[PDB]
Amino acid sequence: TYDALRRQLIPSFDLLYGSAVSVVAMSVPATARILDLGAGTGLLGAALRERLPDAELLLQDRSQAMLEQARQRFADDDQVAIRVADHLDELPAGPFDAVVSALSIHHLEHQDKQDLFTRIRKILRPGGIFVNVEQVLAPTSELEKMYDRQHEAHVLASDTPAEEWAAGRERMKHDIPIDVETQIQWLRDAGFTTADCLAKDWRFATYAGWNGS
Amino acid sequence: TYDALRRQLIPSFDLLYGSAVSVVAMSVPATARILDLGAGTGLLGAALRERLPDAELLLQDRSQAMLEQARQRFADDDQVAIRVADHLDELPAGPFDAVVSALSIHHLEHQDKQDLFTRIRKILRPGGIFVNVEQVLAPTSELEKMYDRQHEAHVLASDTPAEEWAAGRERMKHDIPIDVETQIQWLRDAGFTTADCLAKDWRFATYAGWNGS
Ligand SMILES: Nc1ncnc2c1ncn2[C@@H]1O[C@H](CSCC[C@H](N)C(=O)O)[C@@H](O)[C@H]1O
Ligand SMILES: Nc1ncnc2c1ncn2[C@@H]1O[C@H](CSCC[C@H](N)C(=O)O)[C@@H](O)[C@H]1O
Repeated sequence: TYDALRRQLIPSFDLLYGSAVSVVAMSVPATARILDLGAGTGLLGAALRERLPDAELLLQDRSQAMLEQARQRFADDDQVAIRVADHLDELPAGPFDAVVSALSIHHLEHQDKQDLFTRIRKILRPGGIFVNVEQVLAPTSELEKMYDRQHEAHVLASDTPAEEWAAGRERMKHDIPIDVETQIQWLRDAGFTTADCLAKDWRFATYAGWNGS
Repeated sequence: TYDALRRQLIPSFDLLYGSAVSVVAMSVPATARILDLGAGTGLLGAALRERLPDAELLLQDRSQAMLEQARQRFADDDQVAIRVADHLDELPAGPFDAVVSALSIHHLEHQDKQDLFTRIRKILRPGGIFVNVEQVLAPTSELEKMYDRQHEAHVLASDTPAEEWAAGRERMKHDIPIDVETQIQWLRDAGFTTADCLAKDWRFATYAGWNGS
């Protein structure tokens, strides 16, 4: 039921999640070591495992309640660990072929977003990839209003239980998002050699950066 | 026939054309004057008319055989004119509230792309909007290969008659695409106050610029 509600709250869910799965599957070996930052119930891990049965996934998140949902989903998988940690805590050593994230880093202050991309590159092997599926701000307040009408169109066409869209609205007034080109530039500053926006549906986008390639 | 085959050849058709319709509908009045550049059989114009029944449409294209198809689709539509004209020819005076384009400007050399953006802004009213649904090149040759596997992934999942993808591959030898951020910078250079990439699916992207807003 949780899986259906995310599809309802996020436009072009398949396109954007899928694009994170595909860019990782064309960047990394079948036996890659992957870190999922703020994995929550571990949906992005799920999509990755569906593509890459032989990959070793570390799921990390500050919320023990969210990771117990992840643990449930991955009950009978041997190649899946869990790590209780804040994004601002020392990252695991790795190294990792891939670090992936969905809808988490927009909860950090801008400066801590720049400090995280630099620390993520340190635990990435050469040729490794960083993939973010992210809530982005429009570049002007006029466009932000258009972004909002488009997100709200998708939610209502999806027949979202109102109680759940009202909650959605409230979680969103603590968010600290930014335009997708500011974030992508920060990848370049942190030293990723190549950074690109792969797919986008107004307020949501999949971007990636590569360490060497 | 034709309409189904475009859905087959073009990932995220509904998202990409749809985002062109929706950014125009939130940018211009119901009675806006719209120019469709390289309108072809005039599928973008159709989408726009479905959304804006009181808008005045001018469909322009160098190919008279394409515009014959457009004339057929708009047989019974009184607010629809046609203009046979090259992108390099003097644009109609207008003014227009919107100038829209789908899968045409990528056929120009890069400097004639920059020159067209500049001439297009001159025929737009203040606060008018330029929208391009476009074939874009990745920023690296390695990513270009990935964009190509994603476009080829959709075509085969869409059960495309091979004879038609064959043709597709050849027409693509005369294409002069460039990455989406270069093009969007050129809107800013040509004097649009705001430019943004709305939606994207690897090799296809919807972007826009605003003349004053
Ligand atoms: N500073 C921080 N450090 C670690 N995790 C954080 C965090 N701020 C938020 N989170 C976690 O980030 C998650 C964002 S919700 C999205 C979760 C999941 N990846 C999905 O896409 O469906 C939550 O589980 C939340 O607990
Ligand atoms: N230099 C040019 N001037 C005008 N139209 C051009 C052009 N180069 C290509 N075109 C036109 O651009 C079209 C490319 S196909 C895209 C057709 C239509 N816009 C759609 O959404 O499907 C063809 O109709 C072709 O004649």
